[PDB]
Amino acid sequence: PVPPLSVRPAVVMQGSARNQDDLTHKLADIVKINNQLRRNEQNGAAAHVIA
Amino acid sequence: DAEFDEGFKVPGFLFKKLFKYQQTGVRWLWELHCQQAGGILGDEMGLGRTIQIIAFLAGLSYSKIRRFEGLGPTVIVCPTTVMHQWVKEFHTWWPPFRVAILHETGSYTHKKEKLIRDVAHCHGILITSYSYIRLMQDDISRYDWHYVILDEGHKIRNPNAAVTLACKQFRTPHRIILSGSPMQNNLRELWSLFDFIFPGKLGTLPVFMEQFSVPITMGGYSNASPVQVKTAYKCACVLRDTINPYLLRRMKSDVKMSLSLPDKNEQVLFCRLTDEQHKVYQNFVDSKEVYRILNGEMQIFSGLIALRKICNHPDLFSGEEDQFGYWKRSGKMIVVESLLKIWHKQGQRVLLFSQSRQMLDILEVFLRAQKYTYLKMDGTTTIASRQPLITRYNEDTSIFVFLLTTRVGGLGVNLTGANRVVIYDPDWNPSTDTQARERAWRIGQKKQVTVYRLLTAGTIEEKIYHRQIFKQFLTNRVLKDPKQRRFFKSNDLYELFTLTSPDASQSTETSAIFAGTPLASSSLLAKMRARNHL
Amino acid sequence: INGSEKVLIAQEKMATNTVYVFAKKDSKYAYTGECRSCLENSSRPTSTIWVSMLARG
Amino acid sequence: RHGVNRQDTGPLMKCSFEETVDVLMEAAAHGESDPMKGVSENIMLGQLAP
DNA sequence: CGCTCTGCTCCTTCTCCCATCCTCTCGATGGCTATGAGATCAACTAG
DNA sequence: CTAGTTGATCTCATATCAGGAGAAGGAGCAGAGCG
Repeated sequence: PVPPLSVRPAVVMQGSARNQDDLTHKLADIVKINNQLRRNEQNGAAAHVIA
Repeated sequence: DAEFDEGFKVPGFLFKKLFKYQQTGVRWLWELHCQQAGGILGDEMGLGRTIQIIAFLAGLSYSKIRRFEGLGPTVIVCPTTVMHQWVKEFHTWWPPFRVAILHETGSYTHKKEKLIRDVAHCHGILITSYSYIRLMQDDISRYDWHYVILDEGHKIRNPNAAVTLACKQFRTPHRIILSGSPMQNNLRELWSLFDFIFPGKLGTLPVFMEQFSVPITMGGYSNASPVQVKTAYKCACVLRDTINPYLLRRMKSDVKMSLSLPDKNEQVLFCRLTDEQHKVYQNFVDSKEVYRILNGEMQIFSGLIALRKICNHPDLFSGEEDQFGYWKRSGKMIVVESLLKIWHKQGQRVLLFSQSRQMLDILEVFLRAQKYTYLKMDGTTTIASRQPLITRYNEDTSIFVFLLTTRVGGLGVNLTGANRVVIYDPDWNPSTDTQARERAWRIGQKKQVTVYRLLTAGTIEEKIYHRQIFKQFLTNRVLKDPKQRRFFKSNDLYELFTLTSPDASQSTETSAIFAGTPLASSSLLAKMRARNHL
Repeated sequence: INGSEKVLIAQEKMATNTVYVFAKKDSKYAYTGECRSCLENSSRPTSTIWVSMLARG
Repeated sequence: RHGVNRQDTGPLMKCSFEETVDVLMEAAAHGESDPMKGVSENIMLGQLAP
């Protein structure tokens, strides 16, 4: 379960740079490796790579 | 009428029209049909593969071989630019096939699913685009198709694309691919094509990679240990004989004596960077961005695109006689100036290619700065008006240079009136630049055509050309002969964020690399021990 | 530093190259003699060596 | 925590004291139900404490 | 007469906790991959 | 109704030290039935 935006608000700094929450960065890592694993299982990858 | 072994009465008044290689191909297609397997007509362009397919399907329909009384419903998936051509081919060879196109233009004027249902109900010949396979992948695959022909089946080159999945969702044992090149970049593509035509032969993609692709490429480097190259050769042989009875590929070497072919010469010009361009490229390769690329913290791909832009022209990367795209600020356009001037004085006609459409527009502005008459066709031009442009270039001489990117237009748009061709910048794919040079030099070319590939030495672009040659070598080893002289180094080939422009005291990197230029259980055992000692 | 006046606070630490025999009440060792050793011109951290006596029983 | 969070006081009262995550995770794994009898539970839910 | 089933003790992880509230300053934080061609399709812009 | 043009949309390529306290597990092992 990925929480809503209220639990991880993207606070805007003095300028326009929108800083993301720690939860959002972590979910970014999770989605990155999840997609990476999904393609590695779908396409050519070694068993140790998938592991 | 010609007759085959089990009985396949290809009609005489068609079979006589074919050429010898064409009849061999019809034989092979029917051998597959008996085995109930698929295959790849890997004959490169210009031999005529559509003729073989219509010939075989017509023979299969008239012969009434049987499931289905004769030939059942068949789907042909081809690019849009050739569908109408296909239906015309059928209608001129074998009229009684009720051929029908699935398209917005079409002829049905009603619900398209009703077209699928009707055509399947009449065992017709249905032609689609790849996009319609992808979109109606669930609907179109319910009517028990008897043949699937993926014309230009290299659209299936990627085993991840949705078009590949949609095409592999067909059920029939009969899958034929008509591709001029089954593999273009690496062995991902060969496996995908074979997973289509014959789902099991080559293993699952992981197994196929770890058995073939890695040992092979590791044996494609000149610094490989002897064991590595020997293993690469052995695995290449195994793959070659594994794919042998399902890939029918014929070159323009055996069939050359049947059709004429004017000589083609090709050069690779190495264009020194201009001092401002040189400074910009050196600043980029010394800036912190490429350092972060080497750290892996940023995606290397922007660095590639930036360096390609720099080598094309500084105005791309950076952004009178000082307006946008001034041709003196990059050496490749200096060379293009010289060649265009000389060729115009010679009265010839030019094809001017480039992967980038932005620099295609730069070059357009440059041609306006000169007095050359020209014509442009790119992706921005509407497709419905593409044919007129080509015809107008081909019919007259009052147009000098035609502007292309390597990938616009249907495969092999007929640009015959051109005499000289220039590839302004190389691409990663060998097949696209090969297609670029092939587009001018086709069947029915009157004059000797020469290709000039423009390189910037010591830059990213030299490395792009090296990679193109490497992939070409890989494909050649897989498809024509495993034994090959090794040209390249692993680290030099892969490291591509440096600058060593030649000073003419030392030769260029490319020339330095190319410096030289029943079984009786004993034959079975002999072949096994032979393969194993390698 | 950046217009900000910064003052370095002297930091206490146990002297080095000296043998110190302590006795921890709650430990397997009755007595422990430690020596945080460091070469004259520092190039590595303090390498602590202990020489202990196992507690009786 | 070894005496106060080992009685049947309800997961929300216990998470207020100590081991917030462990308590709530144990209650999730075992489907425990807080009857909202104590003052902590009502205070968290903004309800009038009994 | 050798196996099982305890169940006691010693060690070893292992994991949890460490008063309340309040004021101020100071430093660090900033995330960007492209490009083009083909095909679809739906809306005009004419017929 | 009929083409044709022109946008948007999407797919597919090419890149390689001055804690402490308690609770749980595990292991060594003494010993008692008892097969």
